[PDB]
Amino acid sequence: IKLCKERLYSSIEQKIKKLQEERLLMDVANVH
Amino acid sequence: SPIEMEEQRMTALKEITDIEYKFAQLRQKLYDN
Repeated sequence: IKLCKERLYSSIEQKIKKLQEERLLMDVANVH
Repeated sequence: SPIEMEEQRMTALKEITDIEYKFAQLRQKLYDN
């Protein structure tokens, strides 16, 4: 159960990092 | 007339530019939430 929970959480934190790079590109987009 | 067209096109540019402004802060507040 430890491995399974933290594996799915690794996926959801790659989701949060998806949004990190999202706001990276919108960071340069506000620098525009 | 060139004056009419000039004021028209710059008005439209200011239009879509303030649209860009408010949609950008839309992105900001959605990000926050």
